Amino acid sequence: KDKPNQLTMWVDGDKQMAFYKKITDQYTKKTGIKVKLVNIGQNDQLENISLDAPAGKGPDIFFLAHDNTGSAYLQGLAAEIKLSKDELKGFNKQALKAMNYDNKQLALPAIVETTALFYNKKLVKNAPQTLEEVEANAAKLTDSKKKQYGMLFDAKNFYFNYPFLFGNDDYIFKKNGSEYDIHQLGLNSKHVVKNAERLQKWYDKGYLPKAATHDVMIGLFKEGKVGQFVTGPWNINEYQETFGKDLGVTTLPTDGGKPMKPFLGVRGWYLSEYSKHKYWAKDLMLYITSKDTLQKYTDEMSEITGRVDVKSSNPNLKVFEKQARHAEPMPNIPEMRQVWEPMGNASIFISNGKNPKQALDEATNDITQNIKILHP
Repeated sequence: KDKPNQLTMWVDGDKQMAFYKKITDQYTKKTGIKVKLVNIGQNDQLENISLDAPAGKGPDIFFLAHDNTGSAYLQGLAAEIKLSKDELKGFNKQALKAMNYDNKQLALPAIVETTALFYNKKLVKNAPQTLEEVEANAAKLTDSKKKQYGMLFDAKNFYFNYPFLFGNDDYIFKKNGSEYDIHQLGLNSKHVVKNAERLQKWYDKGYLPKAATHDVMIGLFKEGKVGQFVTGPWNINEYQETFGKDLGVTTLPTDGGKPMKPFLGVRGWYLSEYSKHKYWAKDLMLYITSKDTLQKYTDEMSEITGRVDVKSSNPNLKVFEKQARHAEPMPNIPEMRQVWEPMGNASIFISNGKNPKQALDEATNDITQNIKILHP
């Protein structure tokens, strides 16, 4: 626990690098440890650290999307972070799980992301509480003529249709706590099929258009033609600009049970196994993931963070803060990469009238087969 002269961190982008410079300048004034910052996109940090780490010219702490947690660990790049309860206090419990593999905490969440339900108050006056209300608004507002839709979401994309397909008991890979069994898939369970048949019914009834893509849906919502729209927080400022006080945002509704859980995507800091100063590297991660820091972060970037004690002053983003506390992390294991395309294909097929059970069965067999190939 004897201080180094410098700690190096890899930051994702010029915007964030400017933000963390300010933050780390203060870290230096407090500890007297200089901090070198290096701008390296998160889509390139694993591959780079894979090379630079062994050469001794790697970072102490680096930044990745949580989907990579398993790979970073299996490769011997990401080191376990031992934390106290007081250190964990304040963090989103689920974001932490998203960064927990092989029963080890491997990162601290900085940014979180989920969808939520936007609504145009000129068409839907009250925030829908149940999926039945959402459907009911669909039945009322959807009209061939006006090119108006009661509800929308990119149902061909598994990322967006997940909460509509999977409730509490359902799963992608069977969970044994915070770990996943890769040989036990739940994509074609009685209940997912049943929900998939419901999805098919919405297409049949004209609620979801087969021709539109997520980008088209964004455009239609902005034209004031869409009552309700499940999507991410990415275009929030342009919806505010367009709708002002007529922009409603609420968490996803209940679906016959607990509130629906969308996927949770987390990005945060990992500790290099090749750090020669793990103790202080951690001291730095903790400083940069503090209430004080991430609060300044949310204010200045308009993104939801990995802390439940950080609060956006934007009431629309406050809804996403809540949503982020009731969400399911995208499985953080290498094998998950094999699920996206087949389920996507399944979804496309359902949209086109294919028997949903067959579609989910096909996807399941294909995922099983593909995992056996790329993950012997």
